[PDB]
Amino acid sequence: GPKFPRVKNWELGSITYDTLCAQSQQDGPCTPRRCLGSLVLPRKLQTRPSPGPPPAEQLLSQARDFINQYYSSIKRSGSQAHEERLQEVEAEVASTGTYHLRESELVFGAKQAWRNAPRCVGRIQWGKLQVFDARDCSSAQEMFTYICNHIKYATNRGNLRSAITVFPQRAPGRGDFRIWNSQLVRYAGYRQQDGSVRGDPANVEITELCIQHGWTPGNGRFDVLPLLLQAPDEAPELFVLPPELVLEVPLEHPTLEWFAALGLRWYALPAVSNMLLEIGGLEFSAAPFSGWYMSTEIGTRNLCDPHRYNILEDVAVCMDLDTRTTSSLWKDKAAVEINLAVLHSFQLAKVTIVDHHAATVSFMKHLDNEQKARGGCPADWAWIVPPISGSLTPVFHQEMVNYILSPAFRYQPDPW
Amino acid sequence: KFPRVKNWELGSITYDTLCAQSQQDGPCTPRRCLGSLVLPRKLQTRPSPGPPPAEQLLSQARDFINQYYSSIKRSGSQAHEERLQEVEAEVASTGTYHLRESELVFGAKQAWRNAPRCVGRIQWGKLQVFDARDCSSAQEMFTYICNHIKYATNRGNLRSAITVFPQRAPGRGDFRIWNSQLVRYAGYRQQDGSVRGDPANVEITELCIQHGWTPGNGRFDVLPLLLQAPDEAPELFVLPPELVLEVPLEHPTLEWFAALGLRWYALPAVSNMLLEIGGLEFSAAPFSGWYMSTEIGTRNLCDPHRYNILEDVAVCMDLDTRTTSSLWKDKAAVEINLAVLHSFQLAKVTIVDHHAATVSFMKHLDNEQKARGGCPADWAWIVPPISGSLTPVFHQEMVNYILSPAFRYQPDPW
Ligand code: HEM
Ligand code: HEM
Ligand SMILES: CN(C)C(=N)NCCC[C@H](N)C(=O)O
Ligand SMILES: CN(C)C(=N)NCCC[C@H](N)C(=O)O
Ligand SMILES: [Zn+2]
Repeated sequence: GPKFPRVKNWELGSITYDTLCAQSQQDGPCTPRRCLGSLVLPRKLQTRPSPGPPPAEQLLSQARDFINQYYSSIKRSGSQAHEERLQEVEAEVASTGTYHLRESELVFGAKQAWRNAPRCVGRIQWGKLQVFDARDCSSAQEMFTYICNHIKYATNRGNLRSAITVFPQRAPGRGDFRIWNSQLVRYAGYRQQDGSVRGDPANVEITELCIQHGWTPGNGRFDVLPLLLQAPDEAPELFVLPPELVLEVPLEHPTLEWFAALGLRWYALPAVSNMLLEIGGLEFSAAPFSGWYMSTEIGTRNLCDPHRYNILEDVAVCMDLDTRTTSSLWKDKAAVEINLAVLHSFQLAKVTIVDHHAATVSFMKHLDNEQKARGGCPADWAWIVPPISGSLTPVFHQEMVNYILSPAFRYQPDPW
Repeated sequence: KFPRVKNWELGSITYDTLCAQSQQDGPCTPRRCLGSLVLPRKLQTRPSPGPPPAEQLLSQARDFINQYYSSIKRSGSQAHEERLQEVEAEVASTGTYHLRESELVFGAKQAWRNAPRCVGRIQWGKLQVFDARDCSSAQEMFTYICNHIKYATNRGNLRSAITVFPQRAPGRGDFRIWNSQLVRYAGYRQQDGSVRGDPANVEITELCIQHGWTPGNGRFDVLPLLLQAPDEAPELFVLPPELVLEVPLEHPTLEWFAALGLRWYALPAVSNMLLEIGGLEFSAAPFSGWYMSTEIGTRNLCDPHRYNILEDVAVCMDLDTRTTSSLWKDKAAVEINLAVLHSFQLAKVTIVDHHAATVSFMKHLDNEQKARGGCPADWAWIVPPISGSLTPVFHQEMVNYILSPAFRYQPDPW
């Protein structure tokens, strides 16, 4: 039939064709010889640092393309405003080598970048995003206020609201605005004498960076790390977040009275801060965004992963399961109760969270919406399916096509 | 060129150089990845309008022969050079050639080894290859199939085996087993759009009745075989009940579980895939080993479009089916997978849980890293349907490609 990828849902037997991928202008890791689609960081979703400004011709084509998407989103394609804005963009690039976005253009691109994110299962909310323009920001101290305002608005005392704060874009012949941290709120990871790690092993390097930068450490599993904010050409400055600004949730179990005694907990606000936001060829090296958590990110990955908190065995012992044999499914049983504890704790603390069932069910609805809207939806299957109960969720049985659309959230090298 | 692969749990890194030997193409391109698709019309070995080009068959054959003589270390000897001569001579004159029993045995083991969607590949060298190329009727196929079943089953101590029927010929129809597996349960489409039995087997159950089978009305009725000899109508053959070992499901602690009447067969034997060795294609080559517990407890019994028992079990467990946040599905699922493992263990029938299986797969990836420089794996198929991150494969980046010999998908004969 049609010349586009055929996609099937094995649960419903329904078929769809992805015409949207034809719009992709950025290559992926795969080739007809082999699939590199399971790699987290292939050198195809990562934007290396441009020490030199992008070739004026390449920037122009990305700019022209973005503007067209903008005017198209407002239904004025081919209009005088459209042709004038295009003229104004190449004019800017002509004399300055770069250009700047209008306010409403930034809002559009940021929402599109999220909408374009293949690894996000929460894209059904893509239209509801608070874009805080912080392109005026000129100091590391100002970055702190902006971030503090972001956390305040986004947190909204448990009734979380999606938001992003965009700092000045990459300017040739000038340093980047970078947030050294991976997320705004992160737990410290202390490298012990015996080699082990107290806290979160994932955050070991940054913790050692904060220390080297004057931070006076603690010695707990759940210590919130300070921010390491960097303004153009200046070394990073350290800023400590006010405790009242960081909402956390103490984990307890609905029935297992002893779970509370484990002293486990997690922060309520997930805010990625190390990713690059690329819009029309313009790069925004510092542009933290946040929304809310899906229960499995905390209860399964953060808490149960071998290279993270690794609490599966401890909880199994407390549940008195045969941890000596795999066929007892002690890992499956503890993980279930751990995920249930996260849900219960967040629901009790009136903080926003969504479980993996509801989450994926809403993504399917997002998929139908997008099929009608753009004729497809770029999705990364491995990241869309939850880390537990995979086939129990509707997305498992949904084939998916993955490709890179712009605007987009890309990975970038560490500033150090 | 060579993909850098990484294990996020151990921080280890490896470079896959085995993918360079891939000659067959997948569905992916630089524009978009199609790796999550079960069967693109591409890889599929569909029928043809004549004899393959001799240039290609010859090169696919020479490569395979080179592979075989390399396996037995005689790479270069006279036996190698003469086997190549024999193949060149036969392809040139007949437009085809035939394999020796030893080579076929090597090929079948190398097909399994090359299977990207197989998690049990650590058992790859342990395979009983029954040569059935001297078969000329559906009736003979049946006898061969029963022999395979009785061997593989082995009173519960399952053994991996494969029966290879006559290859495909440019001048005639194919030898085919219409069923997707030798043992399957019937799916009868009831009046109200409903489905009694296994829904995934509705079409094949219908075909059996079209060809004169007297059906039942149980949720677990074993289907008869539809074996097809070249250019002939398929024939119906009912498997002897004593040959088909089935396991009644019960829970170690939940007494009411047994009362649900659930049960599952012991032998998982795929009969609809095509085995390709050195350019030759074997359209009927059923293979079997043993189940990984998730295949039955999660997929077969819990998939929405299968037996879909999730809710019923939850109700029996008296769980909160009102909200998704009570994780009732996850809870019911775990007990079902537990009942399966307990049942196959109680019945002295070979089974492997996903934790055990995936750990052995990690070991296998390692053996293969030193052996061939890599290992084709389909991450989506390797990672179990439940508790994915709880297993080591989840944290392992994988490279997927097509190596030959290979098990490929093929059209339905009807
Ligand atoms: C509103 C609720 C949202 C939910 C529940 C949600 C959920 C998720 C989940 C489960 C992941 C997987 C992360 C992992 O496994 O490590 C993810 C990834 C992602 N989300 Fe969303 N998301 C939401 C909001 C947002 C917002 C507001 C943005 C951007 C404006 C966004 C951008 C992304 C991106 C780019 C990724 C990919 C991260 C990566 O490549 O590592 N998400 N999201
Ligand atoms: C030793 C016991 C074995 C175990 C535990 C095992 C397990 C598995 C599992 C779990 C799958 C995925 C099935 C699915 O999701 O539907 C699979 C697929 C596969 N296995 Fe293995 N396997 C074993 C033996 C074999 C043998 C003996 C062969 C062939 C000689 C083989 C060839 C394959 C092939 C070709 C597939 C792909 C099937 C498809 O595409 O539908 N396996 N195996
Ligand atoms: C609102 N966003 C972006 C998210 N829900 N998740 C982003 C990654 C969070 C990470 N898995 C974590 O658990 O920290
Ligand atoms: C011995 N082989 C290859 C297997 N273990 N499985 C093949 C597929 C069986 C199917 N998932 C089923 O549930 O019947
Ligand atoms: Zn791919």
